[PDB]
Amino acid sequence: MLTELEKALNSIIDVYHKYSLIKGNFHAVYRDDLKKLLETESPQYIRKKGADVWFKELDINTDGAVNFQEFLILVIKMGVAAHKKSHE
Amino acid sequence: MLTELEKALNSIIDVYHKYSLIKGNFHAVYRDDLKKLLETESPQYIRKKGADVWFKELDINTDGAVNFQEFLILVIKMGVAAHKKSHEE
Amino acid sequence: KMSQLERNIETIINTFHQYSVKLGHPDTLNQGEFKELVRKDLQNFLKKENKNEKVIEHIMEDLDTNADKQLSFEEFIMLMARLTWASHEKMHEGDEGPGHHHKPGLGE
Amino acid sequence: KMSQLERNIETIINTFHQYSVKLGHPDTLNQGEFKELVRKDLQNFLKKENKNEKVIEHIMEDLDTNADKQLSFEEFIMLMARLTWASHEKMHEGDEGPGHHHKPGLGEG
Ligand SMILES: [Ca+2]
Ligand SMILES: [Ca+2]
Ligand SMILES: [Ca+2]
Ligand SMILES: [Ca+2]
Ligand SMILES: [Mn+2]
Ligand SMILES: [Mn+2]
Ligand code: NA
Ligand code: NA
Ligand code: NA
Ligand code: NA
Repeated sequence: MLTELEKALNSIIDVYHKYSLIKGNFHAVYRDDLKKLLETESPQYIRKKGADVWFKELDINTDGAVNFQEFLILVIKMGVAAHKKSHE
Repeated sequence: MLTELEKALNSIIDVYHKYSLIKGNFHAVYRDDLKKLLETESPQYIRKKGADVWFKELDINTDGAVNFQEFLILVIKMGVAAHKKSHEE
Repeated sequence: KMSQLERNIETIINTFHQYSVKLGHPDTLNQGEFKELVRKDLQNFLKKENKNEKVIEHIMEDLDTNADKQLSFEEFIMLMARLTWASHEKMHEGDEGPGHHHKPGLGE
Repeated sequence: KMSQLERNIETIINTFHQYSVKLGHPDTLNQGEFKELVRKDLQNFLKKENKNEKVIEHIMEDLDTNADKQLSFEEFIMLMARLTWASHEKMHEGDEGPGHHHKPGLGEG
């Protein structure tokens, strides 16, 4: 049986695929898919930046999609921001 | 013997460690180290972004340094930028 | 409310915090505490690495960006990203297709 | 006048290009040309995967982010980054320290 920490990491994989499996490439979250992801999965202070601004930031190779490695950038940034805000 | 392409990829690893092994953590390029890296390894159309701007973009976990995977963001962006410009005359 | 992703991130944060808050600086881990987190909460994902204390020590030295012998949360979350990556890679190891399918991930 | 990094990136670009100009769109790789690049210029890094035509097909499908059965340079360079990462990982495989040392990388080299 996996630990609670381990299950969280695997659940993060599952979160990505709820959006990446909608259409096209199975490991591609397109710009409209990222908007859906952000509206659904992220807090207001993360969505505040804007879906288009996040997409530009996450799409490192500018191929028009967010793959899993690029998605982990967003997870890292959310994690740091959330730890920062649970500090106060 | 590795191919020319494979040697290019291992040489990218070598390039990172020329700056990461300067001081501190062996897989950490600090803000001054990155400024050194950008000035020595990249063309002006990359450097024109600003060393401080690049650092903020590459330091994804904001821990004060660029590790190897963060460095590869810069490599990818340089590769895409270079391929783009070589399609412009 | 709170989404799946937010809950997941909270788990990471709360698991770190339970160790970090005990001694010294309340938001950093020292070497023994890092080793404890790894031994307990990553006992499957890092099963083989756990068998060798020097490997675990090298992992910590690697993550310790500012080289102060402590792990901040910012330094620690890189480890979480790497294991999430490794687990997804394991899910697709030797993937031949067609279509999308996940094998078991890390520790499975 | 070119830095070491600039040269390495030039090598990736020119290796891609040598195959992308042959047929179809001059700046994308079709499956045939992708398989050729991998079997030739990645014969060591992807030696295990080169045994299997199916695996190379799946790698391309994964990389083909806009799902048009061809690889742009933008799509392709993710494979380059992954292999560079994997090579460095291999250099540190089972690293116990102390200090910083590299073992041989991918394709042992
Ligand atoms: Ca992308
Ligand atoms: Ca960093
Ligand atoms: Ca530290
Ligand atoms: Ca494509
Ligand atoms: Mn997947
Ligand atoms: Mn190294
Ligand atoms: Na998709
Ligand atoms: Na360093
Ligand atoms: Na502490
Ligand atoms: Na072509």
